[PDB]
Amino acid sequence: TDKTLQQIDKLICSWLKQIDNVIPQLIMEMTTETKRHRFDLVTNVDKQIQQQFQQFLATYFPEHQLLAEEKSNAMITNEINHLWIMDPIDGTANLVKQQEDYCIILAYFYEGKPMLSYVYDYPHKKLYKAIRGEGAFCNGIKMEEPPSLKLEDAIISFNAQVMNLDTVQDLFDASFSYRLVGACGLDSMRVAKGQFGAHINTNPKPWDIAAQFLFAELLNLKMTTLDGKAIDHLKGAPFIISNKACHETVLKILNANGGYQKYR
Amino acid sequence: KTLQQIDKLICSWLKQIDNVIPQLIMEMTTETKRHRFDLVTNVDKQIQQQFQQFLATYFPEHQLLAEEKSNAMITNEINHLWIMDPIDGTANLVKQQEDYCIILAYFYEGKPMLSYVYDYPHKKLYKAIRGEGAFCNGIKMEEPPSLKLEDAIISFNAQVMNLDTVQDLFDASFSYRLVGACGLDSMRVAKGQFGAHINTNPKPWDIAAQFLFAELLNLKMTTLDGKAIDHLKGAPFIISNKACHETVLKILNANGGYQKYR
Ligand SMILES: [Mg+2]
Ligand SMILES: [Mg+2]
Ligand SMILES: [Mg+2]
Ligand SMILES: [Mg+2]
Repeated sequence: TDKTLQQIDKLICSWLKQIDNVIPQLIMEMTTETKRHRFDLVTNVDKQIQQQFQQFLATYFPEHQLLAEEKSNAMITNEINHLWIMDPIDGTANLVKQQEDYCIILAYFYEGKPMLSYVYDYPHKKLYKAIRGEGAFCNGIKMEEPPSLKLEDAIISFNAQVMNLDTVQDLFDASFSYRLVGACGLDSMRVAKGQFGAHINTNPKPWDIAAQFLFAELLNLKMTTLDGKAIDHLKGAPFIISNKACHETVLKILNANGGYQKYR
Repeated sequence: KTLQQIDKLICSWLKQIDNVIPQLIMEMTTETKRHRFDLVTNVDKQIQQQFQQFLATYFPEHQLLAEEKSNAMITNEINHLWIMDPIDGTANLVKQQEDYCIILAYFYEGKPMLSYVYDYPHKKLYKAIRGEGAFCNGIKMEEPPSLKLEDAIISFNAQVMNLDTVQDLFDASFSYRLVGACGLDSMRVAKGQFGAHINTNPKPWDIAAQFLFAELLNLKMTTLDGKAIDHLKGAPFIISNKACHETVLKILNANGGYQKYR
């Protein structure tokens, strides 16, 4: 019967907050599998959260389609009216090794435009949300655009194991310091908060970055491919989320000297 | 008995500190010490002076070795010694207002007796009490499960080591993270979240609490040559799960070592 964004937001926040009741059990009985190789992990926590959201969607928004990490998405196209992108646990490695520093990522796109976004830092019970027209919130405290941050004054975050070492060194020298949380959504939220200058992921999936688009728009962040272009939310791309004042400097470092790949 | 009596007093000082810290941050002021990356705030200075007055008041004979103070004096052989990092992770305080802590450790005749790592932004107090155990907000911490390096996340500062040995560490461990406060990176080792934390040039206050936690939870805490660390002075150091300590040290010292060669 046609809902407002706030009615949809109310349903989602409510389903997210009631996953607090479900997760301690999943964790107590955690089981791990591998996908691409031995370190590419998936657990019963990832699988249950995803399938519960599937079931939520069947039951509230049955027209709506789901693009999500732990299933095939062959059926998802260019011309989808109502689309949810989900990472049921972003930072699975941190879930398994630490039970901390992981989140649930959700993002709703209406005829391809980001309308609702969610990053649930469950270990710390901090629900980041973005709502087109209302703004961005952490547990309902409203977020505002961070202070300008030049790279020399700012902490940066990226996976240093996946890049050419010279370019890792150049990023070290040009920033104030380096930090890594190890969940794309959480390291992104440190940028949104203004705690990090920038977060780079040179090969994310759609679900690792899906919520961040609307955060970047509402809080005046740069979120681009490492070529400085728009990212297709339906497909990967190498990406940066950054404060406005250090975006260009970071991209120029990444692309210098033949670029950031190990073989250049 | 006496450790619990002193412990109750530290715990309630640290409790009152929650009420002080918002005020200090309200009027936060920042300066640099050694260079542009070496920060000190009034949060650091005031937390320190207040512990100092606490000690003046209750334990006049006890000495204090603390970051924001000259520590000429101090010797050699002192009976009651406190080592204090008033804010460990000042860079995180200033840049992030998160992932910083207070480190306090009490040595009786040179032997660790009480130790505190207060993660003030999460209001989590890790404490250790000789004869009683280690605790997080009152719940007992247990020895963590064995972690071989290849199964362990490790934490260290990659910017102060040559990049060959950084790569060797990356290739040998499960993965790499950094919290960026010695106290908190160390607690993750104590909790079994990390296999090991390295700091290649810590001050005495950056690692002072950690001795007792390592002792009581069966961690290894040594110099990077595997020797005992003198708590009165820094040394390059590692705190480690007992099952990945040798492997880390071996990598760190292999191939002519971890220092920068350019
Ligand atoms: Mg995964
Ligand atoms: Mg995931
Ligand atoms: Mg300092
Ligand atoms: Mg300090």
